[PDB]
Amino acid sequence: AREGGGGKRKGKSKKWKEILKFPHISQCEDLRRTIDRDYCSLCDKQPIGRLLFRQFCETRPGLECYIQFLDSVAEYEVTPDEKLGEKGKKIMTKYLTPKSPVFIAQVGQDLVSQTEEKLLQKPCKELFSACAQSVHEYLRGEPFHEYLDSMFFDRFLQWKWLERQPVTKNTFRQYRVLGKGGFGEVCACQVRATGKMYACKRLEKKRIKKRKGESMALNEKQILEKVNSQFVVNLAYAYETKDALCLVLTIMNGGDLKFHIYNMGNPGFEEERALFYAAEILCGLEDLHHENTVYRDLKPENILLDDYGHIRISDLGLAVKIPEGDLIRGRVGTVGYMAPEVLNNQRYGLSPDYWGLGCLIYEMIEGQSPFRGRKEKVKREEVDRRVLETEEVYSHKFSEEAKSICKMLLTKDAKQRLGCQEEEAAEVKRHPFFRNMNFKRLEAGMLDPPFVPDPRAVYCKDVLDIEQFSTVKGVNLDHTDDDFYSKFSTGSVSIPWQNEMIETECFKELNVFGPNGTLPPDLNRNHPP
Ligand SMILES: Nc1ncnc2c1ncn2[C@@H]1O[C@H](COP(=O)(O)OP(=O)(O)NP(=O)(O)O)[C@@H](O)[C@H]1O
Ligand SMILES: [Mg+2]
Repeated sequence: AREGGGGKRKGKSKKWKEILKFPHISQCEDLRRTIDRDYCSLCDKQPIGRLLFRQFCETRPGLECYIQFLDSVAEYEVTPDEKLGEKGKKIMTKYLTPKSPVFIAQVGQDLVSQTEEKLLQKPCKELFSACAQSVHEYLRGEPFHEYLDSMFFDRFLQWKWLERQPVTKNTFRQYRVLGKGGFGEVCACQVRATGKMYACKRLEKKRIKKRKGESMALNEKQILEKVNSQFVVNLAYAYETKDALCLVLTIMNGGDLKFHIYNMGNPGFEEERALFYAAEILCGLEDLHHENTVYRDLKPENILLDDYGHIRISDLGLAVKIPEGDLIRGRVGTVGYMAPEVLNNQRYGLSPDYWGLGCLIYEMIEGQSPFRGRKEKVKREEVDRRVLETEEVYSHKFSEEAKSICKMLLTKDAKQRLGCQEEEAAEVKRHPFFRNMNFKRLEAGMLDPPFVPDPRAVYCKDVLDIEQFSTVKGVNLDHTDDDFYSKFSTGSVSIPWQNEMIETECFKELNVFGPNGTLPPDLNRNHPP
């Protein structure tokens, strides 16, 4: 039911209900046979799967109490710190006390006792996390298996059938160019059936080939697909055209952070703004780091605003998923934004991203990078020398807390850097610079940005072809490029496609069952087409 524009001038297709018409259930047999029946994926991570599992649970008063609990815990997490004691006590009384009618017995009383004791002490936002996990361990059992046998999972297969339909020349319509650079250009585009607006990043095949950017283009695609964060650009579709590869991404047309820092004419902006952006960037980093993925490229150009003034981390090409327990090596990044441990070509973890966060907070407030001026003629090896050998200084533009968090993130030794300890991001979140920020509310979108941007408008009369075309492969004995094109163009990406259906209310309007006897014709096995 959520929507905002990329400037969506046309709405859904008048024929959208035909385009998105469910297959008869008899056409889902191959899906039924091949689908991995994995509770976490099917009933939680996949948005439509989560919705249909909950619809199933609400038909059973005995399962519905578990869903209510999980929803209460969600409410608890965003409760103001001072009121957690009351909200927690209410949850305890309602769900975790056998006297109550909505009592949930499958949370072990040893877990309840643990929770009751933590609740006596200083309550924290994560108080109920162990209980919640216990609930899912129950639900992934018999309730899940009942779900798989219900009309709600049948309906899930129908949605999955739709999801996996190919991207074609008719899937999108094209709007104006948003920007140009890198391997290509970015233009606005819209899914015809749903009306949802996206950015289409068009990578020219000839430019990828010349610069040998195949592995990086593929890497960006694969990390984008696996990260689902409100603070990282999402990938909804990946496909091929004759001359290009297309990444269909979250449209972020509010302008990049480099533009906004230097648009002022008095570079740098108010601490309240920098605070908000830094908080969202941190959440984005935590989401990547949860996948043990190090970004490595933080800099203002790679942070984009949307029309609401929220931000996302963009440009994942240099990101790397680190194998668990390992460290990685490579000297990559932008000059002036590379951490000392990167410059020194040491083995490193997630730590460079905290250095990057310090660079960003510093630049947002000062209006200049810590180690270089924006108008300066300086060799890269000198910029590198400054980063290694000199300390940054702080003008009157910095509050004590801003100076402090910048110094702690710009700690040259990674071992002592803020955020790089046991606590990881938690240490950064509790810094005085952020003392007034409730990060759970921020994550949940409950905090309004202090600044709303003018939507970006570029003049470009070039409109490049983004119509899907599957090129004939293997024309040459060397088919390495073709292999790459095939690997890249996997079509729709599950979680964003499902969110697109939900946000545009295609799900709400299309997802309907029979009146009382409650089997609709598309689920009725006695009448195949
Ligand atoms: N999701 C998006 N929504 C809107 N505009 C975007 C989006 N992604 C990128 N852009 C803009 O499109 C332009 C090109 O971006 P990009 O393809 O990353 O090349 P670049 O930033 O100019 N150079 P590079 O350093 O290689 O990333 C820039 O102005 C971006 O801000
Ligand atoms: Mg870029």
